[PDB]
Amino acid sequence: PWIMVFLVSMALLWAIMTMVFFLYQPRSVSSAKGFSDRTVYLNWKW
Amino acid sequence: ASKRIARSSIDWAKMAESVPESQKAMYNQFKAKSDGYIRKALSYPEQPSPINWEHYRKSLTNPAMVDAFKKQYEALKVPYPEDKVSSQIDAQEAEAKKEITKFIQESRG
Repeated sequence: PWIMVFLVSMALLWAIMTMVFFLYQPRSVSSAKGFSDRTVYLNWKW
Repeated sequence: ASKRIARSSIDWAKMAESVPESQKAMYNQFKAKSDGYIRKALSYPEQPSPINWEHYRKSLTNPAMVDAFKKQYEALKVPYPEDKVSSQIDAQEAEAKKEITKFIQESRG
């Protein structure tokens, strides 16, 4: 049954591929230190 | 007099509490250049030396010239100089008010 073995093995290898694809830890370490310098004071007239 | 020349100024203490140094380094000029207009204000009074007409009456045989010069000095009064920068400063003030209103609105947002 080499044809069914080939099809089941490749379907399982693709299933393992899409299991690993969603195996990640989303690290929300987006620091907001840029806003400490984004604000600019109003320029005067000289 | 010497009121609005010798014995008056603007409070610089609240001025230095906002300026972000390198952003407003012209304040270092503004505190200094206006100080030049204070330095010449150390000089230049209204009457720098009153004229002792009695001394010239005693030192001259004919005091009629002294009385004539005293009358001419009293008959001449210099008024305050003309100004044409007031409207320019008012226009700059109005533009500053509009920009401050816009900046306050952006700060509120």
